[PDB]
Amino acid sequence: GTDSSQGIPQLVSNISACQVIAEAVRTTLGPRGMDKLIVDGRGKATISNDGATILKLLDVVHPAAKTLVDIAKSQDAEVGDGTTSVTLLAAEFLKQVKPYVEEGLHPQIIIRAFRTATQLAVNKIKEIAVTVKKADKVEQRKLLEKCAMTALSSKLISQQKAFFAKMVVDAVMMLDDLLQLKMIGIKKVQGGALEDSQLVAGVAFKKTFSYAGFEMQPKKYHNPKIALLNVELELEDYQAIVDAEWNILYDKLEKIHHSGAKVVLSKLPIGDVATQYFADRDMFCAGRVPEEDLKRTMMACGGSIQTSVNALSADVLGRCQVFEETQIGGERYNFFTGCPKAKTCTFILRGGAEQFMEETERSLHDAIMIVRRAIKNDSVVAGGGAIEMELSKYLRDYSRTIPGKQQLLIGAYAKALEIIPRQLCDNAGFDATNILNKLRARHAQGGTWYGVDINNEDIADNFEAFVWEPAMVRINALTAASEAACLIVSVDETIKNPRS
Amino acid sequence: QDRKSRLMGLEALKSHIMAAKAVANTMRTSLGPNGLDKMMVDKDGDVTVTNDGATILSMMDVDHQIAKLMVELSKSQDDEIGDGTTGVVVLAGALLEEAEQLLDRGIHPIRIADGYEQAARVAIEHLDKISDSVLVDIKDTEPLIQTAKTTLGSKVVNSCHRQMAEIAVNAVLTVADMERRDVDFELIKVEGKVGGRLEDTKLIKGVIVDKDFSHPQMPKKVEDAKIAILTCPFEVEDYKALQKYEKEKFEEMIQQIKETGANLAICQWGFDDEANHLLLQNNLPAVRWVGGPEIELIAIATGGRIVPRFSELTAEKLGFAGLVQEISFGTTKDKMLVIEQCKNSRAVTIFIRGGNKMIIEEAKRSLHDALCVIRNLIRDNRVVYGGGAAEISCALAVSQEADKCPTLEQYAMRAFADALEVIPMALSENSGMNPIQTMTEVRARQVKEMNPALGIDCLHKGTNDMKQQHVIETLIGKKQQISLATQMVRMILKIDDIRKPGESE
Amino acid sequence: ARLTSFIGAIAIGDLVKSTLGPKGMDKILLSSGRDASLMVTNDGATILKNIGVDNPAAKVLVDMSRVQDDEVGDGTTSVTVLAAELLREAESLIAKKIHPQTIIAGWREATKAAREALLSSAVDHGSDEVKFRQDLMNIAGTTLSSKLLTHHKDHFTKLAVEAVLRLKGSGNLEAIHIIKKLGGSLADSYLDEGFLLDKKIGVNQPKRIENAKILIANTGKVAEIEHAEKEKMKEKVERILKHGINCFINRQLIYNYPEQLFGAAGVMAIEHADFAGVERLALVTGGEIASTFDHPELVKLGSCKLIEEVMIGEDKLIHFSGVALGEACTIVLRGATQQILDEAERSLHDALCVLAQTVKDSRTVYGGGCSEMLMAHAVTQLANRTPGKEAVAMESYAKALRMLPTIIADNAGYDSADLVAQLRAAHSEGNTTAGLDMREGTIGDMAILGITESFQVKRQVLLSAAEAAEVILRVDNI
Ligand SMILES: Nc1ncnc2c1ncn2[C@@H]1O[C@H](COP(=O)(O)OP(=O)(O)O)[C@@H](O)[C@H]1O
Ligand SMILES: Nc1ncnc2c1ncn2[C@@H]1O[C@H](COP(=O)(O)OP(=O)(O)O)[C@@H](O)[C@H]1O
Ligand SMILES: Nc1ncnc2c1ncn2[C@@H]1O[C@H](COP(=O)(O)OP(=O)(O)O)[C@@H](O)[C@H]1O
Repeated sequence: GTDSSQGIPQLVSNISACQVIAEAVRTTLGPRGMDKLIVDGRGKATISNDGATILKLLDVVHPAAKTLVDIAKSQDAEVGDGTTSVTLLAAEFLKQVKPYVEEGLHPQIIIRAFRTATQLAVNKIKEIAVTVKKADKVEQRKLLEKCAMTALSSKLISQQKAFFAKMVVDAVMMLDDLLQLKMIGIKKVQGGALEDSQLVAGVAFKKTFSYAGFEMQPKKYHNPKIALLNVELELEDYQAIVDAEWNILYDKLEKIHHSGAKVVLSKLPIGDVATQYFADRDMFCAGRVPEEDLKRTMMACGGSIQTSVNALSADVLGRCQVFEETQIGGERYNFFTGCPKAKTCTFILRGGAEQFMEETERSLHDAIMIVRRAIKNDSVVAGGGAIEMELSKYLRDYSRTIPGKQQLLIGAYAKALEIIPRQLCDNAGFDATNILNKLRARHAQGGTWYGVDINNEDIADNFEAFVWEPAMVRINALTAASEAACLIVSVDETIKNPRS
Repeated sequence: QDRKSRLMGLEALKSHIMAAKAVANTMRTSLGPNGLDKMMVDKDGDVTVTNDGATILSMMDVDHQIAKLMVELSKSQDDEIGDGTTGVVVLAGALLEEAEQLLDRGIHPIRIADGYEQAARVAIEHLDKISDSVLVDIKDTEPLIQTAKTTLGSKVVNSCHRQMAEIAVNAVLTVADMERRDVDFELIKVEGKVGGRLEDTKLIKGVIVDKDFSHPQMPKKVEDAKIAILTCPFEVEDYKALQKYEKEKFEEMIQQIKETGANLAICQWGFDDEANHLLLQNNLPAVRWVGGPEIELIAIATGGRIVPRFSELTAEKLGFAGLVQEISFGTTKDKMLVIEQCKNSRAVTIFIRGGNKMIIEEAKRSLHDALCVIRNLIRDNRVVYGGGAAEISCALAVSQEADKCPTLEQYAMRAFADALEVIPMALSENSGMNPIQTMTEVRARQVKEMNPALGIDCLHKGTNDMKQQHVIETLIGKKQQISLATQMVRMILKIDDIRKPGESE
Repeated sequence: ARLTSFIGAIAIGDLVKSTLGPKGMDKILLSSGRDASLMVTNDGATILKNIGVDNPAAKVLVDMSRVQDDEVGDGTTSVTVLAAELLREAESLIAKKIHPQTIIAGWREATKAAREALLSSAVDHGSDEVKFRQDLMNIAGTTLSSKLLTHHKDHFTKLAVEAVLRLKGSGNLEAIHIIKKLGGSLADSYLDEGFLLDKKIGVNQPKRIENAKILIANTGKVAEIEHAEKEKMKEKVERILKHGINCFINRQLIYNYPEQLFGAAGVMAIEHADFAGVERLALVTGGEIASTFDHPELVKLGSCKLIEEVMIGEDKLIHFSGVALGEACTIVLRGATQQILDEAERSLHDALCVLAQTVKDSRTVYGGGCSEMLMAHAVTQLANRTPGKEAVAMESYAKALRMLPTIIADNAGYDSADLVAQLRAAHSEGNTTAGLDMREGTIGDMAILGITESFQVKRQVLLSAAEAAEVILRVDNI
């Protein structure tokens, strides 16, 4: 290595390692940041924008890198919004405190200063956060959607964004049971336009050769339940094997009426070449289904599971509201909507251009995340690196008051808090220093809610720009970043035990 | 001995642009009707020569991830339409190679990408403006002949090009649906037979199976409509007992088939030739040892369905036949199986008997892209005069728009104009004439004259106006090509780093 | 990847270059020392069939040469060397930054002029008009150059002239068979009408038969099943006993036990004869080819008139005289070495082919490079007339055409820079009737020498060479 020993050299090495790990996610901050390509070995290159996804698939081997990655992952798991912010902020803390380490500032002093600065910042945030929840968000939701379309302002979808926002929040309000991203899934269909994109309260899966066998199913059927079969469906002792095969083929039809299942599911291949053979069965079938569809059906409709060839149960045709099978873009898609627990909403990604999957999955997902997070909490603060500037100014003003070692460290903490708006305006591509200088001036003298505008590349009052972020999530992110920095600083040795 | 594996953002962009200009500028020479074709050789045992850019990029193997990305989505575009892949690739390469200098100027890639999108929108509206499309191309059997000259003018197939043009117009007529305007996989107009000549690819709307005969003495010409398909398998005196059991099983094909009505019920697996002669005396032909996936092909001659099982066989779902004809399918080889007696095939496929392989691929790809342009013509009868004239008009338009534009969008659209100008230079260079002189002259002529069809005459004909030369391209194809190229340059500019697990520092 | 492919094609052409003309150098067919003692052949066509080729462009050129070989006549060496010259000129022109498309266009419009010039000077022979034989003599001799069977060449030419009235209907070539043994001289050629397979019963079988209907066999406590199969086989041979046939192809192996029964039944067991003789019997006599014999009973049999087995010249010289058609003219020589077999086979095949297209297309032009110089003069005249950069293209085409007989001159050991130049300068005045003769090593009027080449094969050579050169030139990468 390079000076991994007691005290200062190992702390320097750990700080450098944290800088390296943060550099891998440095440029993905912001709603329109850069994007990364990761190849997973065999040749399935992965392309993604969100920082947490990038961190989850890294190959960290360094102990400091690992003990920052675990903090990032824990932050992501606890709250899904804001992961690349905590890692970047913690790395900035470490890099700003590093030039004070080799001068002999004992790291315990840095720990104490960081903890008191974080406590001060969390206290200060509470005097600035403003409650907006009651101000016409559940009823008279115009404010909700007015905050919602910000993820799609000043883009090609500017005219139609109101429709999608209002309709997705309509879906959200009727499903207000702590919605999740996995169980609210969208599906892409080839062809069509963007204006007519619609949301089915269920699933939307195309029927392929091995997916569904029989067509023209009884859509207007008011009790369709899934039957999970686990045996094949499609078709000296040289004649004994023929007899056994024919007997098995005949027995495969014992579930037509004895079991009594309208829709049957299997994990084995289904042959559409024998559609007329399945037309004799005259019922819908499912095969090679994805796990997402399976889970959505189970927690929505409640299909039964069968193991034996003649597995008979009372849940084969239980109570589910409606069955839907409508062609989408010239292709028939399976919709298992109409369920007693239909807490599902699959969105039809209609569109002629096929390459818009990244655009829609980066836009609508962020929009619904913002809507859900605004709904959950009551009080918010101005975003776009606005609260960070206020915290930096307050901490810089407070640091000059205290005498002693902690003054320089709190000043360095305040300086390190500036990296979020700097990185935002850097990823936006505009001159960062000018934006930062204007922001610092107008923010120290004029007001306390000015951040960075990504559209016109100028300072703006993000409060009236309706860029809301919950106070609690920001407080938690700041606390996690500071604690990760403290944990890195407090470590000065590693023990290997390589082989014996 | 001090190699480093760090890839910073700007050098990463430089590397990606180098890779793109490597995958581009390689198939650039293939652009145009007289472009230099690429001889593709398999890494193990195959060699081929072709000029289609989509084909050469699909066969070619690329190491860099950027190249893999671009080629796989070009495959996707080829699946979508199948035309303009060369234009897309060369245009994206042009954009990247001339935006490298914008990057060197210090512009952030996001600014370049957004400016390129704005320029693409300007180009789209401008090309939609100057469309002189004809809307009568529905009952246009005679104009359809000159529609496909450009896509077949690269070879000497012009001797019998009118015959295949009539074949194509008949094919589009027999599937002409005003509701959906689409062709499916089962309706594929593809079958390659070795041996023959140009005119041997003639109009036959039937089912083609190159299997063997029931019996050398069996009369090949049959007209009875009781055709059928079955999957009849071959599945110490015990050997004699087994033979007798198999004969008794096949007795249902001899005796217990009259009440069912399956005379021409061909088989698939091993069989005893004695019972074949017995059925020959009984006048029930049955072809033995037929292929696997031919069950649907022979059961679609009248638009019916597939019935390969024993009990599923019904009179209403018997074998199907196309149309009675008595011509020797094999001049030197034995005759091909006649399955054409009864009714027109909804999954219509036209016989092809070309004498050269490369002739086979060129003919089938010409038929495919001719169908593609027609399926666009019926869904949207909008066409524009290409040949670089449209590109020149778009470049001038976007250069005009750069006069009233904000800063980095101004530089981006100025870059976009020069990038669009690449298509005329590529066409002229492939034509052998001066790559830059001719494009500049035609640009000056097109700014002097309001005519937007003044392109580059790569066939060395009289004038630069392709209205007389019938060089025509649809609005949808060009729109998709330019939009996809812009999407490519945007998304490749977005990428700033590539990380691979398994580092080897 | 243009330079490497061009050099590969040039090397392929140069490898066969020295074998052009009836003075070509010999080559050694070497390989790993396991079976590479010594094989030598003057003809370059067989050299290409045994070349280890790596460059795919060279693979295309070799495949084109094979197409020329199995197409009418023998011109493969000429086609290959002409293509090599054309690509060498193309490389030279690319060196002076001339785009390949312009070169290809110029080459096309020069090839058309050369072809029409070749059409212009075509002269119709009298063997199909007034029944001359000396023209047939010359056309047989020129294609049989660099060979030694000039003693019984009269028999060859007799089969040549007798083909037009009997042995062909529209140019049939499958009715003639060639077979020979080891040990003999140049005085061994004779007319036969069948293969050389002898009876296997013994000496009591009569030499003459009544009538032959020839077809192909089908086959050759498990003891009970074997005995049942034996009983079925005896039933089959009893059924063929009443067939009344006297000749029968036995494709599959038959041991003695049914062999004696075949002999006693009058059915000769021809033990797996070569399918060439079976095909000859099929088209001349009328013996069809099938898979099984049980189904044919009385209508699906063969058709023949008379077949006899005799021994002549200490060898099994069976003469299948008296078949239905008198077109099965078979030449039976007696060679000395292994190379005699293939050499005579290919020589007679090519000569018979070129005779077939002469009797199909009777127009012809003088050989010996005078026609080459004529086409070169025509394309040079064309080049001086039209402007544009294709002038270099047609003049390079002319240069290749001029260099084509220069190789012939060099392979004879004569000079090449004077008599070729002399021929070129004369050809403006000493026109197509002039030519080049290797017998004396000078320029003489080629018509009196009489050595002429059939027009069809020459036009095929020109077209194939131009097409292959254009195809290889059109490739630029990979
Ligand atoms: N429209 C916007 N204007 C200004 N800032 C924004 C906007 N959208 C997002 N941001 C900023 O992006 C930051 C979060 O982005 P990022 O960390 O990339 O996503 P996540 O928080 O899901 O990891 C927030 O601090 C917020 O200030
Ligand atoms: N006769 C012609 N005159 C001028 N330009 C032509 C002519 N034929 C084809 N082109 C040009 O060649 C380009 C490639 O056409 P095409 O082969 O249809 O696409 P691709 O090369 O992608 O398959 C087109 O942009 C068209 O402008
Ligand atoms: N005796 C001869 N006199 C003049 N020219 C001859 C003679 N023999 C052969 N040639 C010339 O040689 C050329 C063919 O030579 P070669 O390639 O060895 O034979 P092939 O074409 O059968 O392979 C012909 O163009 C012919 O003009």
